[PDB]
Amino acid sequence: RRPARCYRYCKNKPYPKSRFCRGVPDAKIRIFDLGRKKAKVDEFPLCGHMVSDEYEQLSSEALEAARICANKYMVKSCGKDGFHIRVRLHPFHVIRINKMLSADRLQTGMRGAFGKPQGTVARVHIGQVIMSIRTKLQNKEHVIEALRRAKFKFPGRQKIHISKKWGFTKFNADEFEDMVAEKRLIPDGCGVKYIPNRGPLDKWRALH
Amino acid sequence: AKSKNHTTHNQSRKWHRNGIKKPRSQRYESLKGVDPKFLRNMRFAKKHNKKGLKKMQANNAKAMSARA
Amino acid sequence: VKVVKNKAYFKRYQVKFRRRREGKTDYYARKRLVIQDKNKYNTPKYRMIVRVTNRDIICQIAYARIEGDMIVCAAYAHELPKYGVKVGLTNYAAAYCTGLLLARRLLNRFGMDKIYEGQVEVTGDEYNVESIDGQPGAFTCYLDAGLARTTTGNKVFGALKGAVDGGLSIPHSTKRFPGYDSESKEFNAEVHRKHIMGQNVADYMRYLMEEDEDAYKKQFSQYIKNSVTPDMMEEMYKKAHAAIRENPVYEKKPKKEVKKKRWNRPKMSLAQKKDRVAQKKASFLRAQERAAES
Amino acid sequence: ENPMRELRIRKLCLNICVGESGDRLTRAAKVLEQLTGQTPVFSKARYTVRSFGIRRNEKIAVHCTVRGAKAEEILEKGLKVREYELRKNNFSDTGNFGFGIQEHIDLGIKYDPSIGIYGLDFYVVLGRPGFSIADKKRRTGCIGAKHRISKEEAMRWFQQKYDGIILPG
Amino acid sequence: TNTKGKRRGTRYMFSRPFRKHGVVPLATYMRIYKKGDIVDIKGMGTVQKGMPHKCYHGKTGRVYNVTQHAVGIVVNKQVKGKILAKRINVRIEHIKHSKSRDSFLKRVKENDQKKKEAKEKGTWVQLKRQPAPPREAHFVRTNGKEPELLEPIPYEF
RNA sequence: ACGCAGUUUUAUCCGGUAAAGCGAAUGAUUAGAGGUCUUGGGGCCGAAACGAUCUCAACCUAUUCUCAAACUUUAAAUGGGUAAGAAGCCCGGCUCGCUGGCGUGGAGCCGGGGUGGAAUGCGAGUGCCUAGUGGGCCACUUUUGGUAAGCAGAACUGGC
RNA sequence: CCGUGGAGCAGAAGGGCAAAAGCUCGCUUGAUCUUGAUUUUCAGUACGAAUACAGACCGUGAAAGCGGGGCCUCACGAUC
RNA sequence: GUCUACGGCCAUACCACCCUGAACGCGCCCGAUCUCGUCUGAUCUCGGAAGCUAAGCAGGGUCGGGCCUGGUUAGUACUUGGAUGGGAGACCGCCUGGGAAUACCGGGUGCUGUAGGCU
Ligand SMILES: [Mg+2]
Ligand SMILES: [Mg+2]
Ligand SMILES: [Mg+2]
Ligand SMILES: [Mg+2]
Ligand SMILES: [Mg+2]
Ligand SMILES: [Mg+2]
Ligand SMILES: [Mg+2]
Ligand SMILES: [Mg+2]
Ligand SMILES: [Mg+2]
Ligand SMILES: [Mg+2]
Ligand SMILES: [Mg+2]
Ligand SMILES: [Mg+2]
Ligand SMILES: [Mg+2]
Ligand SMILES: [Mg+2]
Ligand SMILES: [Mg+2]
Ligand SMILES: [Mg+2]
Ligand SMILES: [Mg+2]
Ligand SMILES: [Mg+2]
Ligand SMILES: [Mg+2]
Ligand SMILES: [Mg+2]
Repeated sequence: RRPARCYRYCKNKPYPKSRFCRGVPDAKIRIFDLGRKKAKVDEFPLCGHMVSDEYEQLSSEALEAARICANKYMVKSCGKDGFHIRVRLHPFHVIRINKMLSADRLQTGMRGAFGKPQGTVARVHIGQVIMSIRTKLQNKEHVIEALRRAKFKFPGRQKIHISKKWGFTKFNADEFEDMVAEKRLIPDGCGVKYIPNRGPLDKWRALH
Repeated sequence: AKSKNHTTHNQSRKWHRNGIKKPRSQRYESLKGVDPKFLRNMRFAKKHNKKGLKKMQANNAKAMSARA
Repeated sequence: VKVVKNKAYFKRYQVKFRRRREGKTDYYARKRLVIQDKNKYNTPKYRMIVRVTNRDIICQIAYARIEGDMIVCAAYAHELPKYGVKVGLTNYAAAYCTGLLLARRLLNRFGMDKIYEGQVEVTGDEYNVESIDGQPGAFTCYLDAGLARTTTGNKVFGALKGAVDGGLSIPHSTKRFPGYDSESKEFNAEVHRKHIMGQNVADYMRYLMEEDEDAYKKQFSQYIKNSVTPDMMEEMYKKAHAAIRENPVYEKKPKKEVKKKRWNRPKMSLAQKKDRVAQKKASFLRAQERAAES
Repeated sequence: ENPMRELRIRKLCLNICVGESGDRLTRAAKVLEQLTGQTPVFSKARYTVRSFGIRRNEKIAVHCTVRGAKAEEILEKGLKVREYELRKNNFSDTGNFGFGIQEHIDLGIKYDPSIGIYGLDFYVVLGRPGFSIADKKRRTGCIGAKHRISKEEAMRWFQQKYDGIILPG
Repeated sequence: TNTKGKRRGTRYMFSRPFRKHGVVPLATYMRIYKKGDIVDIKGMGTVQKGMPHKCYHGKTGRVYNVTQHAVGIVVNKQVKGKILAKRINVRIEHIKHSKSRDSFLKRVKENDQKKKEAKEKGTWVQLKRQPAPPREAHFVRTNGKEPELLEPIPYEF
């Protein structure tokens, strides 16, 4: 296991798992929701999300260790089914290794210069959200402390932001309680459906 | 003994040392490369222009000199 | 619950063509029929479009431009009562007759009347129109049978034979006229003249008058209810071809105007559409207010 | 009160799928010739089974399409064999129904012992005047919504004509 | 070492873009390609018989020879040495006109009409195409409403 | 006046990178919801029974998370080609064995008419003979392999 | 019945193709002879490949036209 | 105000459903003796015209799906040229110029040439 001191900020084109690679091992992370997966929208009002600052690459093993630390702090703080954490970031960039000493100068040189797939990292833009935790109104500081414990573990500099939106949807929490009741937004599981006015009349007849 | 393989560095400057030239001068364009049926038209048309153009063009020149 | 029928199919649907979705063109034969070779730059390629429809057939000669197809001349089957042939408007005789009318009308429009008589006496041979030196040459035209399958006996070839006997130089073969035997390669001209004059359907009228008069009164009703007898048909088409070749001038109709119309239902405006929507909203609110209580 | 929108027999399919080629398939074609008076047409590959021994391009089946009064007569003989008792799932969603018979000499044909005991698939489609649009070469247009034949229309046709029983079980 | 064969970089360039796959239109054929006509080159994917080369795509040439169902165009191609006038045989489907020469002929016709009017009425016309002039000392209007004060907004994430 | 430009302007085409998207095709990929066709595994009414019920598996519909140098609806900046006239525009007439309803079309030839036809800068075109050269390197920017290199290899420009 | 290419086009991929360049059927060798021009690599040399022509003899088609090998991108060779 | 035949633009003109069609025309329809090719006159051809606008077709409609166009996104992501600008790097800011797209919202849905016929 080579350190993250050598696999670093983006210097090559994205090389994903596809028909052309066919040699990547399995990634470290497999799941992405840890809290109440079947949580309704009105259950957990607010959310805090972890904003990046450096154009870096985050590894899947770092994502594993960070989601384990955040899950452990959430189940110590607010217990089971009192939070919902989602890792927004998904690993697709496959790094390459050029290993040697398979201890003398007599194995190869720089003859075969193309490498073998070692692991999977994820390219992170500036301002891209790493993780997002939705909880109650009184659990404002616990989300901050959990994302701080993830901040001590991710490399580089990144900040925290408690969102103006209502959880994972793209709609504002200030207009949410006013606008889900009258006309438009209907709860669909953990997501929210937005109806336009460009529908057939049978949808409006089935509603109201 | 590995050497440098291929480059186009320091090439546009050598191109513009002497001022890359348009052909820039073709009056009465060349005629080779054109349809042989069209050439069987045009050569017979030119030699009968050389033969039978005298009297009608002469009377037309006299008529336009009289009318202008 | 089963199929994933239409999600982005409408968004990635490439429409074929207006006339192809109507089912009137193919364009794989039109790209070769229409387009003139570029050594001429202006010379129109004259095409005799022969379209067979129910109750009428159409025979035209047209060419093409980039704006649209310019029609040089046209002829229809429904004017044959005005040109002599009262009944039988979609037969092989009407095809030959419409081709002869179209050829005589085109040569009358071009003024090539006295020369290029063509074939006056209908014989059914392979009469090919030749060009006369010192005179304007023959009219070079090419066929358009359209989407119809060109089997031997199709009356698009009868319209072709009418155009050729009228004097339109169209290159053609004799192995698709009716009367050409499939096994024996020899062509029969007497059968083709018989099929121009329409004596086989005269034999079928004799067959109906001998076998079963019930079908003879069921079909062929306009024939027997004005007048049709086979000797008068054999004289009637022979008089009709001469009556067309003596007067192809196509006297038209005046058609000034009749300023009376209410047929097409016009569109409705944006405000009218939105107020239909608003009345539907108000009526459903009235339904939810009234019928849920009552 | 219905202008010329009448359900009628469009065609009638006759199919015999023999598990081998040669003698039995040729005698099945001879049976279809004894029914119709017209020659059948054979079938072929796009599958090789290997479980009972048929191969590519072998004459697996014979079939024949009958139209008109002969189709109505063979339909009458088939419903006389079944004694007018179909089931609910015979009628397709497009308004077409098949039933099939065993013991093909029940139609009224003198059996020869050299031929063999076969059976024959009967499949009926329904038609209205105006179904030549989708089959003609020039303007292949759509059928329509109010004109197409449905499940309920087909089963009410079979209730009205021939006095059949549905047997919805 | 890039295997310099015919059309080794034409995954997109000789492709019909979107909602245009099918038969070719006939107005592409029904054009007037006479001699001396300044034309353009744009390769087609449907007709694989007369596409010029990947190097002549998007270029502009002059017609020297016209045949039955193609055309011959002279094109200035740049190579390592110097630009050269080269003789190409391209079919009709790959070629459209160039409207720049048509716009120049329209300008020449308008200048000839203005020169005829000048010779008629004795009026100088200034028919040269002057470029975009500097703005004259024009006059603004601020009646009714005061000029709206703009200030930069605070930073909110 | 003739003409030219590592340049700009006015018109006219060309592309498929940066970006963006995949509730749009192809390839991947996360999670929840609704519906009930199908088969498989449990529990219930009880001889058994698609006679009936609950859950799960797969399927469909509307969503939702994250991407793709060898994906793309869209699509920049930069850039490439062309035209900016006396070699051009119009009129009249001959020739053609090319073409052909046509003195139709197209080419060539002959005679005549009017030059003030975007900016800026510069005096241009052409022929012969020939040395040296064919080991390169560095830097801003765009990038390939490598963990990285004063590493190896490319593009423009500048320098040694 | 739905079915815009999700199949097929000899084979590695890319482009392209629906009364089609895909499948089936009927005739046929234009996969023939000959002289120039052009593109590709390029030094504007050659080879291989290809294009538009021209002149004969032809094949198919009702004619239009199409065809001098494979729908295109390679599948091949100087002096003596 | 329309249709028929041939079209040019190639979804503003396709797909699903519901209404309307008076006059020509377009068609569904009625039958195989000749021309015709099929297992079947289902398809293609032969002489029709007893009914019909049920269907195609032509118009209108769907707070319709798609398509085109216009705001929003957005002077944002990008990008030519510059600095002895910042930062350890990652990258970021500025001067000079050019300037994109999805969600979101709003509007439309055929225009025409030739030839011919009906009000
Ligand atoms: Mg070297
Ligand atoms: Mg054809
Ligand atoms: Mg590229
Ligand atoms: Mg990108
Ligand atoms: Mg020397
Ligand atoms: Mg040396
Ligand atoms: Mg180096
Ligand atoms: Mg070195
Ligand atoms: Mg120096
Ligand atoms: Mg279909
Ligand atoms: Mg392929
Ligand atoms: Mg030849
Ligand atoms: Mg028969
Ligand atoms: Mg026969
Ligand atoms: Mg019939
Ligand atoms: Mg109706
Ligand atoms: Mg109808
Ligand atoms: Mg409509
Ligand atoms: Mg819509
Ligand atoms: Mg910059």
